[PDB]
Amino acid sequence: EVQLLESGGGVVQPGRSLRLSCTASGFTFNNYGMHWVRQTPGKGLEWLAVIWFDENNKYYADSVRGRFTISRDNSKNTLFLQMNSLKTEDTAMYYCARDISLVRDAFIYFDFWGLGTLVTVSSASTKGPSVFPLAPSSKSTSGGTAALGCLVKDYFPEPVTVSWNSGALTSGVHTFPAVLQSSGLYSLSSVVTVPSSSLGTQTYICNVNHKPSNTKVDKKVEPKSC
Amino acid sequence: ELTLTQSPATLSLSPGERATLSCRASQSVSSYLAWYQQKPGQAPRLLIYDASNRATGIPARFSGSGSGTDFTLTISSLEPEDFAVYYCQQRSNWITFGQGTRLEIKRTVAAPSVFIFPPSDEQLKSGTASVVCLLNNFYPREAKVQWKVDNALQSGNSQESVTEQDSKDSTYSLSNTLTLSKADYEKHKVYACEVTHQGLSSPVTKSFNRGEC
Amino acid sequence: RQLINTNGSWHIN
Ligand SMILES: [K+]
Ligand code: NA
Repeated sequence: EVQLLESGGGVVQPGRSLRLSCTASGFTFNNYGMHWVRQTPGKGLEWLAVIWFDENNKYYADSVRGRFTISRDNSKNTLFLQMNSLKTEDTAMYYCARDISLVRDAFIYFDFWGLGTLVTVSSASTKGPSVFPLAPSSKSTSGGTAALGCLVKDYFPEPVTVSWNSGALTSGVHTFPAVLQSSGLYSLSSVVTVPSSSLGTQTYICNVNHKPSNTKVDKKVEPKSC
Repeated sequence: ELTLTQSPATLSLSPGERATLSCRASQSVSSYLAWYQQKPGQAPRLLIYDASNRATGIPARFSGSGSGTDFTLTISSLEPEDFAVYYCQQRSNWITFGQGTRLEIKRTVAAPSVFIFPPSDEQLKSGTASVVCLLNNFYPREAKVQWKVDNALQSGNSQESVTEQDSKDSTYSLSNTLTLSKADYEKHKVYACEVTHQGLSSPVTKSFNRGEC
Repeated sequence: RQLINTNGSWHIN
């Protein structure tokens, strides 16, 4: 089967360089042109570079020309993207993609994509989250349902994992996508809705694990008298 | 500089139905247009190239047409897997992509349940204050949250995050967080989050006073 | 073969 395997993602400081790799299997790599394309939720998909059959035959988007270099090692079936002078704006998911490569006369279309490597360009230091309760109240219950949660604030880098009652409570849990704050740190909330009657008699604990910092927290969330 | 514009931004359909998607170019790209599907947390998948050609193994239920500046993808007999984002791409001049069309599952309107959370004593003790407004299990996806501090409409001090459409009930949930410094927070008395949504006849406001709940 | 880009336009030789 056709396969494109990308290097694992991580953090790199502004100004520094980073080389991504993508290794092909299950087809004759030498017979295909290859591309790098990146994606952000804010700016969408952006093509970056192409390398054709001959390893010296390359093109680049105006945005990265002279900063990025694409290359290929056919003996190792590997495609590289060398990124230099990185800026925070280069933070993105980076995909390698195979060109359709003249099969059925077509070219400059991406017929197979890797899963992507997430590159975070940031000067932030590794930091564990502060966890704060989002307390429920009998005042705030809507139609017999109460909401409670934990705010997981000021951590770096992504990701954090949140569970409730060690994984025992899954129904009605929503853990929101993280947002990057002006500080360069991330924040998210995890919430759960429960029957308003269970507030006094049921214990609710949010378990936050931040593996990039190897950090763990168990936080009991209790009702307030409002 | 060649721009591709996709429409509709969002399409709400049910499995078994037909979706019609459009891509318009700022100037002619001849037939140099492709369509991709991207399922959440996965790699894009090439559907159509040269405006109307199906990629190897792509079912005929994906059908592309058009030329010049006007293009269409139709997807017949929608499958559960098809609810995803679709992008167009041109290769007439360099390579650019449209901004995507989102295909989601239609269901009946459900108004959000709205909850407001004052900052904890612990957080305030740390020097900042986050006020969290939660809108739970609503449909459709469009919802608006307006913060008011002592009744004054707010701008620029909040961040919003929405879940993916829920597998179980096809609803969405949303968190909107107002972040203030501790002193700034302590300078105002009434905090309120005002919610508008299709399922609500008039806006819903949840509020609290500083130091209370 | 060879991929040619001429002011944005793609060609094959
Ligand atoms: K170039
Ligand atoms: Na970052």
